[PDB]
Amino acid sequence: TVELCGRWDARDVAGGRYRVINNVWGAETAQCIEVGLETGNFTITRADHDNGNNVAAYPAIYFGCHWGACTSNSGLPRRVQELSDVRTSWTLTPITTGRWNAAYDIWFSPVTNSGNGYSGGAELMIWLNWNGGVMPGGSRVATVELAGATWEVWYADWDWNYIAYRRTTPTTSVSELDLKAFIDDAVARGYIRPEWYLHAVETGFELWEGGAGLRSADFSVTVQKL
Repeated sequence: TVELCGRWDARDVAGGRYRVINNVWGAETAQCIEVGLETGNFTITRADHDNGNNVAAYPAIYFGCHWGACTSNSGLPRRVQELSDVRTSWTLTPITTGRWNAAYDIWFSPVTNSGNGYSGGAELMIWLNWNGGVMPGGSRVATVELAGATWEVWYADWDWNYIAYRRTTPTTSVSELDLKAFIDDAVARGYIRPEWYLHAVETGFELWEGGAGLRSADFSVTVQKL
């Protein structure tokens, strides 16, 4: 394993299929993650965050293209209308202190270049676990049954459309979760357009305060085109 403490530190893992990023994008407080290079599994070993109501960091593992940095042979970006199946697995280890969530962050945009971000596109989050009273951005607009569970749907109209599906009860693992079910729901609500591109599928922990001890493991993403 290797411990990464740099603000924008990263490592390609699993033969280049995925990439792990320390990603302390919202603060200057220290954070380190210890990463297994073959699997991408990681534990947050240090997290000095105490950021109030703003997210301090999002250590994560991803498949696809994150702000122009793409993993090896992901097949992304690809238009939503050209996707037939999108599945993912993940196992998280929660802690009982701090303010954080365990959530997928999935990015879409109308164009193929993601170097300047996803303005005019959408951010689709799937919250599986959390602690400390944190809540998604925007407002709760519905509660829906999807992919075997029930989820609150939160929406915010920002620079990009923010959509967060928050499980009604927390969980610590998913196996071959049908991400297309969530994409289809967001398309039906008008939050994502079929002509937009899916750029990246990421999962990790948004941290507001603390976070040391959280562990990410068993990550996998597969995408099948029509």
